[PDB]
Amino acid sequence: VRKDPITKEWTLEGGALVLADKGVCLIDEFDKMNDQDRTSIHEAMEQQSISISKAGIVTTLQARCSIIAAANPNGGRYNSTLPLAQNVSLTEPILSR
Amino acid sequence: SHMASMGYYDIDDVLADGTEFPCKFQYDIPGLGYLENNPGRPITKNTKLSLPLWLARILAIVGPVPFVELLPPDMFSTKVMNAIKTDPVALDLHSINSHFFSLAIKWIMLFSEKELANVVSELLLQRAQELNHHASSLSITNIATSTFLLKLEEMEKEIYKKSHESYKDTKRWMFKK
Amino acid sequence: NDDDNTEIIKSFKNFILEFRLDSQFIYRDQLRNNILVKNYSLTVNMEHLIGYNEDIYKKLSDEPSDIIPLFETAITQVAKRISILSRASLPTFQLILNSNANQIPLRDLDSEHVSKIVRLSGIIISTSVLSSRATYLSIMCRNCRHTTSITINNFNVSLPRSCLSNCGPDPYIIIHESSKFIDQQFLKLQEIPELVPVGEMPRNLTMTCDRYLTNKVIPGTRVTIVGIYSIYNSKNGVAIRTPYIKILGIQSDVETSSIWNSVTMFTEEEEEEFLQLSRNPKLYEILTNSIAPSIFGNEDIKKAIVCLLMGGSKKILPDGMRLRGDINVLLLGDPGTAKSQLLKFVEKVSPIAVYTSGKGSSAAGLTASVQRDPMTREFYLEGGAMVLADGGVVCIDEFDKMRDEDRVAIHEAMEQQTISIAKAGITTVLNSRTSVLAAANPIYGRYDDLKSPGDNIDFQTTILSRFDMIFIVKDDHNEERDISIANHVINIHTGNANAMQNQQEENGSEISIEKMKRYITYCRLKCAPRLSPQAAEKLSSNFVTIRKQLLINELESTERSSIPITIRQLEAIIRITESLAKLELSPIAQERHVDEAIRLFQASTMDAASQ
Amino acid sequence: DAVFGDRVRRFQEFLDTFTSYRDSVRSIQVYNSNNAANYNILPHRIIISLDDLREFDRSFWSGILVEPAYFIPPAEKALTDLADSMDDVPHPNASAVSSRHPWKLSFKGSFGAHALSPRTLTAQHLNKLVSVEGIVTKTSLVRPKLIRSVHYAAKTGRFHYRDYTDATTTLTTRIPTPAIYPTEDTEGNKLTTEYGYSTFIDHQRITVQEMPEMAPAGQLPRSIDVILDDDLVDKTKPGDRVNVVGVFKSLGAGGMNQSNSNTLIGFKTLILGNTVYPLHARAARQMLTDFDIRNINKLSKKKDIFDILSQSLAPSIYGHDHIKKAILLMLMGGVEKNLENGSHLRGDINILMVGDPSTAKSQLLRFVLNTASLAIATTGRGSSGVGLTAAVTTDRETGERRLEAGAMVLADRGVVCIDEFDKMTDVDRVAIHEVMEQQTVTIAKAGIHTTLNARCSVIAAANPVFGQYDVNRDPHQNIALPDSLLSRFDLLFVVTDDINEIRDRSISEHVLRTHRYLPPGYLEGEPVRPKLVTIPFLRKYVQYAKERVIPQLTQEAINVIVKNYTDLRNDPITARTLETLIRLATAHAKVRLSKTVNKVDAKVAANLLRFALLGE
Amino acid sequence: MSLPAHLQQTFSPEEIQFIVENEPIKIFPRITTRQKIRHTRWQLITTDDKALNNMVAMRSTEVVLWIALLLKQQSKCSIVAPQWLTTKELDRKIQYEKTHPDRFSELPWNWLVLARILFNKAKDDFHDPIHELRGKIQDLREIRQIKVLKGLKYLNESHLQLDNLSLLEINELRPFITEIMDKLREIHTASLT
Amino acid sequence: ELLPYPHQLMKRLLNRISMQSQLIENISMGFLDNESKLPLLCMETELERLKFVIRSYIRCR
Amino acid sequence: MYGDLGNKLVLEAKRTKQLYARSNQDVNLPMYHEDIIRNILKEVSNLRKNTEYLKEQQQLGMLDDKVAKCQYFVTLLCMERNKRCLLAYQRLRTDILDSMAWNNNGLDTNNLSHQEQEYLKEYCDLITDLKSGDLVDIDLSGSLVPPSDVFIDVRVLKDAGEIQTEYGVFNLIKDSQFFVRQSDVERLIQQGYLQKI
Ligand SMILES: Nc1ncnc2c1ncn2[C@@H]1O[C@H](COP(=O)(O)OP(=O)(O)NP(=O)(O)O)[C@@H](O)[C@H]1O
Ligand SMILES: Nc1ncnc2c1ncn2[C@@H]1O[C@H](COP(=O)(O)OP(=O)(O)NP(=O)(O)O)[C@@H](O)[C@H]1O
Ligand SMILES: [Mg+2]
Ligand SMILES: [Mg+2]
Ligand SMILES: [Zn+2]
Repeated sequence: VRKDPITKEWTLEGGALVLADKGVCLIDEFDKMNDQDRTSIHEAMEQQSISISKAGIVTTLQARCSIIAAANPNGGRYNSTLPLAQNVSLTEPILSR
Repeated sequence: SHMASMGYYDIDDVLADGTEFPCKFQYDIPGLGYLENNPGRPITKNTKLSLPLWLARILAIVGPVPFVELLPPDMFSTKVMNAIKTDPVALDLHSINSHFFSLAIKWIMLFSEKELANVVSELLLQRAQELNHHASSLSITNIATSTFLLKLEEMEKEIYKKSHESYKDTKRWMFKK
Repeated sequence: NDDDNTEIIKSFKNFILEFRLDSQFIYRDQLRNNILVKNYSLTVNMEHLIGYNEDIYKKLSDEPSDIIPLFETAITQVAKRISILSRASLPTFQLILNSNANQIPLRDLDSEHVSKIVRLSGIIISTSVLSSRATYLSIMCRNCRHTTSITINNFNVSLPRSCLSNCGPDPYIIIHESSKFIDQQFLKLQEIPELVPVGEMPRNLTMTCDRYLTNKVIPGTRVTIVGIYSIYNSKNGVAIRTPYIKILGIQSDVETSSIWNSVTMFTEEEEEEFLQLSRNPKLYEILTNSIAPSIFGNEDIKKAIVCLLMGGSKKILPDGMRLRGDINVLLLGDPGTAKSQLLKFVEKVSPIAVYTSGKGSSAAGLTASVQRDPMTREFYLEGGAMVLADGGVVCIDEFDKMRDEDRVAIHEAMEQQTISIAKAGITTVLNSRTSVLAAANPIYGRYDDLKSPGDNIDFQTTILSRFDMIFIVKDDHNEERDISIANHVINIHTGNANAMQNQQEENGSEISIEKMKRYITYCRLKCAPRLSPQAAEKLSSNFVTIRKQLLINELESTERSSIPITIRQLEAIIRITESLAKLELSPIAQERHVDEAIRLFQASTMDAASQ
Repeated sequence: DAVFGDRVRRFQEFLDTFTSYRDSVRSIQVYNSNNAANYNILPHRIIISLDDLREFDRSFWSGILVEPAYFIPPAEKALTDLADSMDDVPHPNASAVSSRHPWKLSFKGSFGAHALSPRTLTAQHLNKLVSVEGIVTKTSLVRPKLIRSVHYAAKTGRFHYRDYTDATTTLTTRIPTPAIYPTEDTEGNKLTTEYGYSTFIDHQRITVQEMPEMAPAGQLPRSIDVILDDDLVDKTKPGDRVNVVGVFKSLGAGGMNQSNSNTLIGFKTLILGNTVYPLHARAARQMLTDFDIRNINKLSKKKDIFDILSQSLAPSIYGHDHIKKAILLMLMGGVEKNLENGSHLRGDINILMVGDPSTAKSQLLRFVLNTASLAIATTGRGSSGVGLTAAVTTDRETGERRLEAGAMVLADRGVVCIDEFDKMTDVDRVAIHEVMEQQTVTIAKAGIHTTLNARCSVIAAANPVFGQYDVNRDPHQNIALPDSLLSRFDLLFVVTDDINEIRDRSISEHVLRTHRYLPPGYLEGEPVRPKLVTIPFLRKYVQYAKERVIPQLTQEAINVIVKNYTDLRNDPITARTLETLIRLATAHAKVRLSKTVNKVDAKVAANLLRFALLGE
Repeated sequence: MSLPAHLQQTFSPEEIQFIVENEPIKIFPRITTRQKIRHTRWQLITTDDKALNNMVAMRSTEVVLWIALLLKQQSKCSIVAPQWLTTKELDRKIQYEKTHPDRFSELPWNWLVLARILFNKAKDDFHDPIHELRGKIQDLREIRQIKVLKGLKYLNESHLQLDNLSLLEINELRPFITEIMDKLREIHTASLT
Repeated sequence: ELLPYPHQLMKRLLNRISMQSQLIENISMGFLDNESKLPLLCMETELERLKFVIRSYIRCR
Repeated sequence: MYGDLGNKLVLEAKRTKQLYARSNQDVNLPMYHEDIIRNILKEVSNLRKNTEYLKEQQQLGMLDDKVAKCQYFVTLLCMERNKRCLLAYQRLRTDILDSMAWNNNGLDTNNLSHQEQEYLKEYCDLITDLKSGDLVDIDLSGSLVPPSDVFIDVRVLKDAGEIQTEYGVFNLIKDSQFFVRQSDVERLIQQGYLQKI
């Protein structure tokens, strides 16, 4: 949500998952995002929406992207003797999406 | 004494007689402390109880100095009389007492009151005009009707249900076989 | 020109007086029925206007702003004839329109539509306070003190520049004592989410309604409008002016009741459907299977969502103490288990609801926020999701990803049913009486069932105790269940489940969203069941057993439990016991309701704590 | 001319008939003649019963209600012409003779459909006499409004005058007089303006908001602006619950002027106030009869009263007798000492309940909020440090820098109920120290430099930092707050929800009785739309015990207080805790309706403090 | 009880139709039942048999209205509307109604009931165009409804007088007028010593 | 009030219903062997109209 | 005090009065309050024990002129009130059973007390005794809607096969339609085998 400098009440600005709606969002170095930033994707993966409730704006945008992500394993190299859940710093709710 | 138009088996008369009125006792009376919710005490003179009308209507008559005085009840206080006299149609009688007209008639019998009989005859005649408008008005309900039916007594709801079904069955007969 | 208006008026008086289908003069009767209950308006269905004389519809649709106010006077002239004795007054009647012209999508409104009657639909995002427009100005001259008046009709006139009979260049003042006024309200309408084009923010119109169309809607309602798409010369480019709608007929889609003091808006043809449905011996099976029919299993979660949609009963003591009647539920569990698909369903069945994500939320955006008005420069208060969802359900998805400063704003609004404020010199407690349905994952995503049951769960006992049923939804990999789900899911994609859900509704095994939303809305207005004296003997003997069980489980675990039992959870089992009595419209709650309420609590919060 | 002069004699005949209005006029006139001229002054205003008027002339009464701009003016003229017939005074002064000070009407009772609120008030009500009920907000500053200027014509010796007209001064419309003084006479003589012979009336604008309790589902409170003038000014402050009677009226040209092109905006609307009645029940105080006084006094003699009254607090909440005792003493607060050298000593008991979830901490705050004569609710996340103290604003009537009061200032001589107290931000908790220490807040922003009174008792509720109280950790580990702020509270109660088969059965039966309540006159299943006292009597008892009794500290209680203080301290106790013992003893002496703090009061104070310290 | 509650003190509109169907109406027979001097016969027990055994096609006769409707259900009759169902006589009654606020016009007791029966069953037998007759029956219905609402401002402990009110117009008002005047009487007689 | 019963009237009408209902059956025996059926239809619908008034009368009292 | 059980019985009477008029059908009247009625009859027995325990104590000398003149009279008034509530409840349920006996059984038994199961039988036997006698020519249990109608189209709403009736035989084939005299089918319409009119 943006605040205008003049009329100076609230409005929505769309992010990458709106500007790629009916399209693709490409997320390079997905492992190196902050977990607070990476967990914003969980609604737009399955429900293909973005449900904001901020500054008295309460609404849902559509966000029907395919997401392609690129990551490296823990330590920067894949280690083939370990299970996947130990090769990567991610978790089951985002890995299953 | 009782009037023949209000029946023995008449449920809305049984319920009206159940409502409590404030009562001052004029005597000391052993054993009757269950009226004060403590059987072990006597009743004492100048105790101010509330008794159901089926008990109070009878204790007010016998004892000359009778067992009880009925105190003037909230629902016939000058506040309610003033509210009745300014705007009968706006008044929410169902909040003042659900049985107000049945209780008014019993109070006017129990003490002859030309004053209250005028006020309650007028309240009835003025609200009856609106009962006929809301009963006559048939959809092909509105908020302006539903806001009035919520202001409405258990006596006047009979007149409304009965009058409305009378207009409704007449429309139902005129505008199809 | 007034010869021409007199013929247009005369031709519409004759529409009211002559238009008949079958035996009944439906517009004479509707005028009389509206006069008696004192709403001075007529609703006209435009298929009937086309049926009577299509030249009149042609005139009306060519230039509405000049013909609508001629039909309003034709209505008043008939209204006098049918309700006053001549030779022994009424205000100017409103004309309200119904239509089945094609809905124009809100973003397709453009210069081709200026001044035309336009039918459309959207979500109301805002309603103003009422404002007063004149319909009659009484008038007096400043200088010579001549006096007259101006009748006003509010389509597309001002104080005269001349004294009408030197008297001066701007002679007239308004006599407010003798003037007459009407209510006007502004709405804002956003377009419907499934009609927004790809990647755009949902577009918005301001629009105005007056008289009997004011207060007919609340924020969040989905409406269809008939109105005149039109323009005003705002001071806010060049040769440019702002579009709006003069609303001629709001039509709320589901009979979502608008501003509404629980009043009896139902009709006997649906009330007698509900009063049969209440008495079906299988009703709780029917409502359980009607919750999310495309979601397999989760039977107890569906049973608890039915309880949440009814709620228990709200109570107000002679103490002045207020008891919460609303039921709150937490779906805590493994990934891909239909937690979010159940939240997206309760948003649609509940008569009022808001879906939100805890990650997309703020304390202020959830509760209420202080705005600054750019004209007055004063602060004013705006309602968030808990105020928009008031009297309904707020669905809080991703409740584990909400910030700790934002989750705490919900603590009051989940128990005391208010939103207290002390900001910018505003202070109030706002009412907000909602159920909260919430969905979450454990720490580490899955439940990790070997780890300590308190080390999996992030939430504090302060918020967990505010939930009446907590479901720890574990996913268990039983091959017979996984085949039973696999067959079911494929029947959804292949389009078989569509026909099955249509056949089960026809079989009476299920009810539609529209029927269920109106059934829930009825039960909330006819029932608030009390516990029978024998239901108390069972609920007491149960709750002290649940506390002994908890104390023993704590003595094994060597600590205070992370999922609590407290007296707020006795009131949960009481409140569930009432919800099950609201379903069947019972005036009282009984030993059979207490057995199912203890069972649902056991299957949810207690088996979640037992882990 | 013609109908006005008849309505004047028609109202004159009412005042002759209902002689209590002549008697009320006489009472005001002699009292003012005593206190002004013979020796604090009464307004030239009469409250008429609208019920007396209905019964005298239904056609005047319905004129007053439905056409007041045509019936209140001749009725105020009739009352003014009455008062001038009664008035007698030798050698009246020039300002009296010049005064432009007629008599004003005010009204009682029975408005019917004209009884309204800020939401139900509608354009169909414009130009009618209405009663509106609400909560006051945004009271603007008082300004004098010019209504007559007197001038002196030097070179002639004639005093001239001019009268002035504004759309909020009069019920009827007049051509608006431009607010410019005469500078030169009709003949051409220079005119000098005689202030003090000229007439000004006080004027104030108040916003009356819908009571949030009544607001319909998901809608926010509506409001109306009310105009108050002469003697109605400052009869209200923000947060007052109020009933205002006045003519609802329109203003301005409403965009009908070719200076504007919008065509969607509407007219401005206001209530011109005729009278104001304050409220506090959900009526701002209980007036006490000789019977109320007899009952309060007789009941105070029973040795059990501290139990009777404290059990009658929150009777739906089971247990917590020692916290409910502390709440009764907070309501009947101790005595304030305004000692010299700035040595002001607080009378006000502060209570902090910190504890496990679901223990009625919030349901005892919501009880205090109901039963106290002034109470303000707040919550830790809902409160800014600004909205607790005072907020800078512009007064839109006058264009001027102003303060709005915060919750700690609105609660002056009342209680603040702070729920979620440990969820307050560190910057917002700074504001609470000043109120608790100095009973005042200091403002230094926007070029406003001031000290506001905030003489309120804080009751607060919190949870420990781990969501339930960890008995394996210290109080300063369990409780989130600075120990400096915890020393500003008198009674820090720590409460736990601990499992015990007999107590859990006992509270379980009690809430199952509490949920079984059926309010009188409702049906089964219908949706809502040996000694204890009723809460309306407990509210009278508390009011009496604050308006009638101011106990003096006495040697019998000193011999106890210093014995018990020195025992507590010699085995967190600090110098502040001695003053808590004196407050609790002074508060309990008020519950006994007594002028002296006795040995019994000091023992009950020490037991109640020792319970809060030790968890006895 | 033996009688349903909605019938306990009043007539259903279908019983008010049954009462009106007992009146004589004029018809034009389309059958000759009259035997010549040069066969089944009616033999009725509640009405005059001698009118039906003497029908001659297209010479008018009177029969009871329930037989006219039973003959008109076949092609075997046509029903002659009374003189008051003419656009002239209805328009004189509308003028009377507007001219005399204090009274109802002298329409026959069955006028709404008989208009509704004949407009449905005998729609082709009017000399005037039936859309102008339906229009004036509605004009009369509406004026009398205003005069009724004026009359109800006078509900009384003693009596009312309602001189030319139809049986169907009495029958809709019966459970309101009598129920309210009954409570005004109870409130009054209660005040007496 | 419960009005006094029409004793002789009711005995007369209950004869005519018995005689007329026998007559309608006797006339229906001729139809086994003009032969127009309207008078049979009217004699039958008249007994239904008459039997209704008496049933509605007795059920009321 | 003693009348407060009676008021609960009559509030159930009132709710069944509303229920049976609001709902358009013949509803099944709700189950008899054997428990509330046993509580009321038990309280009347304790008021009887108080009349016995007073009436002896008059001879033992305890100031009966005042004391018994009030105590007997209030004890008796409580029992008048309990009799009225029981009788007002039992008469309403009687009015509904008579309405069933004419309307339906003239052409749910778990809910009735055994005296009402008995009474309903004896009253159905009284109805059949009125119509089985003089006045047999008119079917007293028949319709009170006037016979404005001669022949009617009727659609057969449930299969019932070939059935006899006094006037004739019909094969009630699911969704066939008959055009037949109203007086022959009226009882089959009432039983709900037929649809239209
Ligand atoms: N039991 C089920 N029956 C039918 N569909 C299911 C079922 N379980 C999962 N699905 C489907 O698989 C997807 C599950 O995603 P979703 O409903 O968003 O999972 P969720 O429980 O909210 N998991 P998460 O957000 O990861 O914690 C949806 O498309 C569902 O329709
Ligand atoms: N002793 C009690 N007696 C009766 N009801 C109780 C009692 N203790 C708690 N409750 C009920 O428990 C519920 C929660 O009380 P509340 O005041 O909201 O809890 P609280 O102590 O403030 N807990 P919290 O908000 O989590 O810090 C309310 O419905 C109370 O009435
Ligand atoms: Mg999900
Ligand atoms: Mg709390
Ligand atoms: Zn002029």
